[PDB]
Amino acid sequence: HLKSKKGQ
Amino acid sequence: LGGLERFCSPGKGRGLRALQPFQVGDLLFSCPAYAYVLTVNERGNHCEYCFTRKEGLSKCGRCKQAFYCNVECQKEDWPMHKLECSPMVVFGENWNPSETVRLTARILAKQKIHPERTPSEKLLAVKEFESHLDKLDNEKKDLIQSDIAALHHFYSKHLGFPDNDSLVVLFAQVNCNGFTIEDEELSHLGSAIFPDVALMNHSCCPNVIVTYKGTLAEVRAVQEIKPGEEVFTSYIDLLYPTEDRNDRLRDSYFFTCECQECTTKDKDKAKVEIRKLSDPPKAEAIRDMVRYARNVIEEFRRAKHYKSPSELLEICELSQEKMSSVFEDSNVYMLHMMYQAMGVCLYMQDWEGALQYGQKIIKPYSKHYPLYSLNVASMWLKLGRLYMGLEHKAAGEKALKKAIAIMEVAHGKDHPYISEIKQEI
Ligand SMILES: Nc1ncnc2c1ncn2[C@@H]1O[C@H](CSCC[C@H](N)C(=O)O)[C@@H](O)[C@H]1O
Ligand SMILES: [Zn+2]
Ligand SMILES: [Zn+2]
Ligand SMILES: [Zn+2]
Repeated sequence: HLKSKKGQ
Repeated sequence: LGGLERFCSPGKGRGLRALQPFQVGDLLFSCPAYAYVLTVNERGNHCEYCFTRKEGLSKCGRCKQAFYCNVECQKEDWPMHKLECSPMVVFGENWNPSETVRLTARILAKQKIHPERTPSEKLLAVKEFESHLDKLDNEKKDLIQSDIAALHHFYSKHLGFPDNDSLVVLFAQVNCNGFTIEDEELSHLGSAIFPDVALMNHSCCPNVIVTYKGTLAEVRAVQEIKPGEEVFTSYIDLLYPTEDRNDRLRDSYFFTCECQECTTKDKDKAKVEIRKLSDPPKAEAIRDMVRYARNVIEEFRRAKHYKSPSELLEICELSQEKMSSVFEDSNVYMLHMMYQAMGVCLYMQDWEGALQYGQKIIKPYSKHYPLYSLNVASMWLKLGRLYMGLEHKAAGEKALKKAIAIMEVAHGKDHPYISEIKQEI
């Protein structure tokens, strides 16, 4: 998905 | 953006490079959100126009599902909200457009109102976004068509839509360039298009970090940057091994990263730490447990949406004990399940179980993540707010200062967040 630092 | 310029980066397409030096902490530039959308599960807790978190938000009198700081934020957001205000009343509890569709909708509405260059597109325009249309396979085109159908399904009564082939391109552009807005605890607040921020290429040892001031993206140096040097942000969570990172990067972004962390594989050994047994797993047995861990990670992700908290804890605990026979506690796949178990405990309001997990996570997190990581900062901040809620003040303030110290660099010394955390101290 979209750019992120987390999203486990 | 005066001391910065776009250029052609060899093997990377376009990119952003510094024309002047930047020290750690320095703001490179800020970018206003071209389009943005608050996530559904954050409705009622955040203003939909400026993302200001406050209490006492005014409900949209017609839909009763949009919330605003006031009438000004209501009226200023109306052009974007009118794509949804009536469909939410009409469709009822069957208005279920994915966050991508919601964001894409606002993009098109913005092109109608403001067709000329915006303050968001000083160096890169939305129309100029990379799409990777040529790389798209069946499944990706299939997911795009499902998004296009849902766009006309819920939005036809409101927005001017271009041909199918332009929407394929736009949706592809969104996936390639889009950003998730995260809060201080790195919880999902929403999705946005930041055109000028999207110019930056990716690295697993980035020299900048993107933070948010409402709907305004801010870019700050986390490494010293020199004139002529390219500016790299990071697109993904940097906790994971090189294979994991690049599988995600090839999948979503159609590239293999070749940064120093990806070349040396420096941190992989510690990231996939094996225990010191007299009967240690074979290379095949290690391969099998790693293959299992990545499958469990994906399953838990989809399981999160529907399974009960106690069921979600169970799989976290089952995964851990199985892996703990070969993996160390500082192993990244152990850390993943520990983090997810911590989150479930927080929803369960098991504050004691949550704190327990956080304590196991923090030290390995500092090791695996780079310096000035907001992944580490938010873990400290989670730990801090847990100590403080349980009346343990020495441990709480110490952890919260650890958070502030990183957030000053990443967010800027006087970001609304830091004064929010200082009040807690
Ligand atoms: N480390 C890296 N190595 C190679 N290509 C990269 C990269 N980081 C980003 N990219 C490229 O940039 C895309 C994200 S959008 C970033 C701007 C892009 N270079 C452009 O010209 O529009 C990716 O899909 C990939 O094509
Ligand atoms: Zn507001
Ligand atoms: Zn409404
Ligand atoms: Zn890399």
